[PDB]
Amino acid sequence: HMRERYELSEKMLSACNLLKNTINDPKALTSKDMRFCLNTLQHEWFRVSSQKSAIPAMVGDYIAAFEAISPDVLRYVINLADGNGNTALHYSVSHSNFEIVKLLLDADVCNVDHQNKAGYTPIMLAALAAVEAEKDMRIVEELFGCGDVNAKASQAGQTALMLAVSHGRIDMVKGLLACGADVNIQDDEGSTALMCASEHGHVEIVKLLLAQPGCNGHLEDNDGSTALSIALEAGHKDIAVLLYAHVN
Repeated sequence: HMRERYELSEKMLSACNLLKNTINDPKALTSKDMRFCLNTLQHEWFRVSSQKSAIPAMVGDYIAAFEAISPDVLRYVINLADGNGNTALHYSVSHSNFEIVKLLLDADVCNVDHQNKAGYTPIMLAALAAVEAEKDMRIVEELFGCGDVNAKASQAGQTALMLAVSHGRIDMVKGLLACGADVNIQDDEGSTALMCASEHGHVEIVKLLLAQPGCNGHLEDNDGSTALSIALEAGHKDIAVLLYAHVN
């Protein structure tokens, strides 16, 4: 015999059925008694979906049960943000639970561009998540193609590309670039990805960024320095030489 479905609790079921009849009534949603219902939804949803040991089969059975109740209900519950502004997407990306990440994307209702209170999008978090297999990297690529890869974080104005380059992650950089990441975006300090790669001596990353059409190696940070300036100050000569040739 094959596996057994995970069912919604009777409490969760009526919480969802109540939301179904109420979702399109702003006097009801914003009422105090309705918050008791929304808290129940939120509590059990994050329980099953946003823990390191969240079971993908359980998240899949929950997703499908929400759909069957209503697509409005599915949309509402998937996009719940906790007190930190974190959705299930944020959490399952950051915990490297990529099977769950795919289940969420396949529902086609996620707001992939929502930034938590710390200022980070799911794409940004993906650039920092561990990826141990090619199948997981494909799921991360699919996430990049769903949302805005060029969004700027609240902290320091950093993009996903800058975070990837900052930890020397060639795999992420290639994926981001393939999904139309803009290499010329500057952070609050005026720095680009190319300048970051140039400071840390990531030669291969520098080549990947210089190869992108429209790469502007003449840009300066707020101290007036270029990528070339920065490479030379850090003692990375081979990069400095590359930078000179491809800007001139």
